Amino acid sequence: MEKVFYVTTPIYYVNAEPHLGHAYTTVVADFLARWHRLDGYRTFFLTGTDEHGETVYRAAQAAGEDPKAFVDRVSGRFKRAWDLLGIAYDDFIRTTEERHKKVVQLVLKKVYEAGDIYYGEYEGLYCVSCERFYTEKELVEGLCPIHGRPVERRKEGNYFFRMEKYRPWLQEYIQENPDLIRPEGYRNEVLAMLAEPIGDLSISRPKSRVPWGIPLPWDENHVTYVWFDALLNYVSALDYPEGEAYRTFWPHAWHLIGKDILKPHAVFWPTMLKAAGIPMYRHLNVGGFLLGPDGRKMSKTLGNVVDPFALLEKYGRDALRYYLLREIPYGQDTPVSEEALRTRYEADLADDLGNLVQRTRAMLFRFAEGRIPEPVAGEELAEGTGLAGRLRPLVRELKFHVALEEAMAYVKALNRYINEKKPWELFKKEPEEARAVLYRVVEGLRIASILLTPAMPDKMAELRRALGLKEEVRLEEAERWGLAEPRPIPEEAPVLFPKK
Ligand SMILES: [Zn+2]
Repeated sequence: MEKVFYVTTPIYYVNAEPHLGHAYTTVVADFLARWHRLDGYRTFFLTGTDEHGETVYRAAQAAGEDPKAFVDRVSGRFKRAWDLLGIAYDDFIRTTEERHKKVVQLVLKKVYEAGDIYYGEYEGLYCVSCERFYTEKELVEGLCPIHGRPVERRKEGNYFFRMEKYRPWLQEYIQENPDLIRPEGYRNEVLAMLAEPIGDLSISRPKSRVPWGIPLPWDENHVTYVWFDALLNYVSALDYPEGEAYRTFWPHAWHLIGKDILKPHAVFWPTMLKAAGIPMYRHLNVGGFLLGPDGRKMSKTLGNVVDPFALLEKYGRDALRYYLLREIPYGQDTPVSEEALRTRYEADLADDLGNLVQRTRAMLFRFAEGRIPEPVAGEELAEGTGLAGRLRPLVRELKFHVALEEAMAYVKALNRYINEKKPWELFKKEPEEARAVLYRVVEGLRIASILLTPAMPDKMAELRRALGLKEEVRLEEAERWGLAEPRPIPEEAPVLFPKK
């Protein structure tokens, strides 16, 4: 009905080792879900894993394992990583789930009965040890990328989807809906792909070739290959046809992806929705690469690999999240490093927030008898209550670094304030104007803490604790001045961001 928010992350290849890229996307998606939930939105945040295929199939066989047991296991790697990263999703869809198979075959049967699926031949370079086709680029020019041996021209029997049939509609749709593909740069990219034929989409492979996957409803000897399987997780987790979740959130779909999978989401996916009679999504929000310190693509060979779990282990979940959301402008290729995380940590977190909280707590005991002073007026500091209104569009328009930059500037402004008023210098003259200054610092800290909660849930809740404030919050509470209550602060509180 009213305010509704829905965000998804791609579903990751189940046998892929969770990395910085996976981590980044899921962290951003989570900031968005957390932000809107705080803003009174009915929210649905979905993530998951891509569990089918033959390469995954072979991997399970090597260890003498049943494919289903092997995926129940290696899919836990992403689940553990999201726990570690403090990701609060609403659902984790796995492509082996029955509710997923039912939607896949349901939509395939729809498109099939409409006449958009036909049987033909797929010829081309092929590897018999891989049992998979490749292109000039794919095969390491001259041989197989995985087996390192010459490829062989071959034809295979497959079922196709009349994708080219929907290009003119897609093209005009994106032209008419300029904000569909978010960072503009990627919109033009896509619009260029649509200027030229996109061809038809091969959607299956013989089960004798790929036994692991969802079978075609009209031909059980054929398995759904990639596209109509993984792509349908966005509607399948919502129980697509009759589920109320579908009626509720789909109209607001926000897909978060890396540019690496831009064609499947910006070209394939949309034609599929059209053909299935399912509304289009609202926004495709495309992220760029997180380059190594050298500013070059992260590659082991290159030696510029930044592990998010080592950084996480060393500086905490909240610190890694803030840096990621603060250091990178979504959509832009940006180099990451531990030293950059470190300096942001010591400065933004350890110094700007942690220290002011501890020195303000110390000054409370000394000059206000260890309790929040009676509420006063914010004066110069009152403008912080209009930040929630400034950050909303920034956030919704994918400007997380700028949003965090403005909230943290208010915090810098808070330090500036106390250091400028000098509450210790004020106690001698007027201890009232000494307490008023301190109350303005507390209230301002309360407000800023709410703003930073979606990026650092636990620590901001803890900060609230260290000052004796209401722990659980809402964004609206940050729009009114004077809500910090003059009660006693805890006699003891650890250091928010400990020295690393
Ligand atoms: Zn091969």
